[PDB]
Amino acid sequence: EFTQSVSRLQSIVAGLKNAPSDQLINIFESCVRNPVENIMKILKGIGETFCQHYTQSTDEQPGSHIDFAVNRLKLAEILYYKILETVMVQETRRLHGMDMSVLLEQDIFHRSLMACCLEIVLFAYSSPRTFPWIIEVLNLQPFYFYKVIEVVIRSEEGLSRDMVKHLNSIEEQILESLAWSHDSALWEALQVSANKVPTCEEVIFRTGSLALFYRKVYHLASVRLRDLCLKLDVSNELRRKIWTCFEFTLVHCPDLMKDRHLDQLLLCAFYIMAKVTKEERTFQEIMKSYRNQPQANSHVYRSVLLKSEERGDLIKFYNTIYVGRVKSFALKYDPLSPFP
Amino acid sequence: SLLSFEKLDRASP
Repeated sequence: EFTQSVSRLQSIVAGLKNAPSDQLINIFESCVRNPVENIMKILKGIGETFCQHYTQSTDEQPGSHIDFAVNRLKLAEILYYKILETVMVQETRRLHGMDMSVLLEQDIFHRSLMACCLEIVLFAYSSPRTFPWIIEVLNLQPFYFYKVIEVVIRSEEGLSRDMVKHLNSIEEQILESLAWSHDSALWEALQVSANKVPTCEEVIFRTGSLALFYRKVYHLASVRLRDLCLKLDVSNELRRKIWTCFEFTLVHCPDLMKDRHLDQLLLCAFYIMAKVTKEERTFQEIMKSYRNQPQANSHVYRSVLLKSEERGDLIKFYNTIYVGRVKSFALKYDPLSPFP
Repeated sequence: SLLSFEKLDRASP
């Protein structure tokens, strides 16, 4: 009589507990610096903050009972200790019998794993507290957080396809918008890199936080270009020409992404390289064809940041902000970047 | 050259 996702969650945590197992404890104690007490501080901190936000109402989200909060939290903790053990056991240093103290002392990894466990639980129960509610509450940078998602998916095989689909979609949210906000640690990472934005060829062939991020971004945008180039079949020659203008705005106009959506720049790219090329001026016709994509929503092309200071639509964003920046690159097409 | 101004069809209904 339980839902499939809730039943699946039962089978996963069955017989386990919200404390580290004996194997995990052995792995903690083999470290020169034993993480166990710091790991407990973090879960206790996250736990208190979670319950506080869970039980306190806002305009958007009504607060709920503390009994349910503890239930959700206890369940997430159980997942955390199961997944952490699996992660540590399968680690290369573990198999080679090397000290893991450095790996286990990174706070951002433990905070992210615990938040992702909370998100799995909330999703299983079809919580009204919708991502990114959990990382907002816990003060987690999207730019740091998303990295844990791949780890979770590969480290827990008991996750249903639906759980896995959801985790992939919240990763896409981070890549398309959330990691690009003005307060994001992304801009800090770009800054220490001397504002050098990795090109497609460079990360698709580096390997820092920046490169791994842009690798994901470039992969996501290419998939969302391909499908849209299956709308008007275009040609695989032009799908490269359009991928070039989009890469140009990412690398040489990174500010245009700030507080914006990846698809806004990809669509704006589309219309322009069409109009300057033999295959030409495919109109907002592709916007209706953009609606077919899973992540497509009205607010994307209806509501676009201009300056902030009001907020206009995609075509106003384009002619105000975009052409000014992208014209002189695009006009020259009266090189080509490789398409993944 | 270049701006193509237009009106987004008033929507979604």
